[PDB]
Amino acid sequence: LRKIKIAAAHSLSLGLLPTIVKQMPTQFTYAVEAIDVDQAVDMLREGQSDFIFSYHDENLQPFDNIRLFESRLFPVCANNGRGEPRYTLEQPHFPLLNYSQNSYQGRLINRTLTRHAELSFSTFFVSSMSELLKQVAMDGCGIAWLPEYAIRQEITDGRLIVLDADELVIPIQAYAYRMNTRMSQVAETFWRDLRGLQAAL
Amino acid sequence: YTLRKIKIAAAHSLSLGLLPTIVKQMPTQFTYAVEAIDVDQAVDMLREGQSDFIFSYHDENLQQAPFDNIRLFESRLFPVCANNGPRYTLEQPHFPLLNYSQNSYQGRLINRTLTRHAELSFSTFFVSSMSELLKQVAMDGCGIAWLPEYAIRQEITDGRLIVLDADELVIPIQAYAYRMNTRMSQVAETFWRDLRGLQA
Repeated sequence: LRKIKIAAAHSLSLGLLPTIVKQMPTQFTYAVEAIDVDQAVDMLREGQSDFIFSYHDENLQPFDNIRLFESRLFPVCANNGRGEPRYTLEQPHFPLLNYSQNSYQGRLINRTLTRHAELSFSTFFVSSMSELLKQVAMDGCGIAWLPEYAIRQEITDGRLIVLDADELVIPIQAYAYRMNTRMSQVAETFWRDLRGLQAAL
Repeated sequence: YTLRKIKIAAAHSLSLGLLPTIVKQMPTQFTYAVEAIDVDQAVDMLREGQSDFIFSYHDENLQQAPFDNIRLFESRLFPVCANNGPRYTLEQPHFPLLNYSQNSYQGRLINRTLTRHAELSFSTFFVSSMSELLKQVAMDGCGIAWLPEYAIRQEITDGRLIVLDADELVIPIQAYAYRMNTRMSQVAETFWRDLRGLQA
C-alpha cells in the first residue's frame, strides 16, 4: 500500500535509493525496476511507473524533472599490486569492459571509442549492470568506464587506477522524471519530499 | 565480431556474486555478454537460441532433457537487518520486509516460507529483483531481507548485518548453470567444459 513504482536505468538505482529511502521524511512502499533507456518514455505515459530515474534524456527533459547529481565516467582498471595499472590504454588490444549496446552509458563509451581511433581494444565483458562491471574490473580482467561516485572509495585506495582524465571522460547527469499531469496523493507527497531531499545526494 | 561471445542470462543475485569469480579464473578465450534475467524468462530465451547458458537455482524440469545441468554450489538465505550499535526482530508486529518480486526464484521461495509460518507478521515495504539494492537498503536499517550468505558473508562477520535466525527461517539454495544439451559454438562448449572444472 501507498506504493511508489520507480523504474531506473540499468546502473543508477543503487547510487540513489538507499540514500533516498533512509532520509525519506514519511514512509512509503517501493517497487523498483531496472529498465533500459529506451523504455523510459513508454512506461511513464502508460503509468507502468510513477517516476523514472534516468540520465539526461532530453525527450523527457509534458514531463517534469529534477536533477539528482552530476558525475563523470573515468576509464579505470585494477593495479598489478606493484602500484602500476594492470592494463593501459596504449596497449594493443586491451580487454574492454563495456555496457550493453542499448544502454545509455554504452552508447556514450562507444561514441568516444569511435572518435579516439588511437585506442586498440578487444571486447571482453559487456553488461549493463555497473556493479558487475565494477567487481570484474577489480579482479584485473580489463579496463572499464565507471562512474566516479560508484568507485570513490576504491579510487582512494589504489585498488582501481584512473587511466585518463582529459578526453576519455564522459560527464553524466542523473534525473528523476515525472509526468506533469498530477498523480496520486502519495506520488505528489513523494515527489515533494524528494525535491526537499536533493540536498543529500 | 562475436565468435567468442557467450550469452549468459543469469539471476541478479547470482550474476553479481558468482560470475566475477568465474570470469577471473577462466582463461580469457571468451567474450562475456551478461544480462540479469528472471529464470522463467531466461528459459524461453535459451530454447530459441537467444542465450547460451542461464545461471539460476534449483529447477525441477531444467535438470532433465532437453537440458543439461551443473550444480555450481550450495548456500542459504538468512534473515538479516542492520545493527543498533539488531534493529528488527522476526517476532515483531508488522516488520518491514525487503524482498524480491515474484518475477524471481527467491521471491516465491521467501513468500512460500512465510506462507507456512503465519506466526510472523510482516509488511511488504520494498520490493526489487536487484540483490545489491536489497543489500544496501538492508544495511541502512530499513527492514528485514532474506539475502544469500555468499553475498553478505563479510558484512555478517563485521556486524553491519546480523543474522536473525539459524533454524527454520534459513532457506537452502543451490546455484545452477543450465543449457540445452545440444551443440553450441566452440567457444561455448569450451566454457561449459571449463565450468565443470571451475566448480571445484
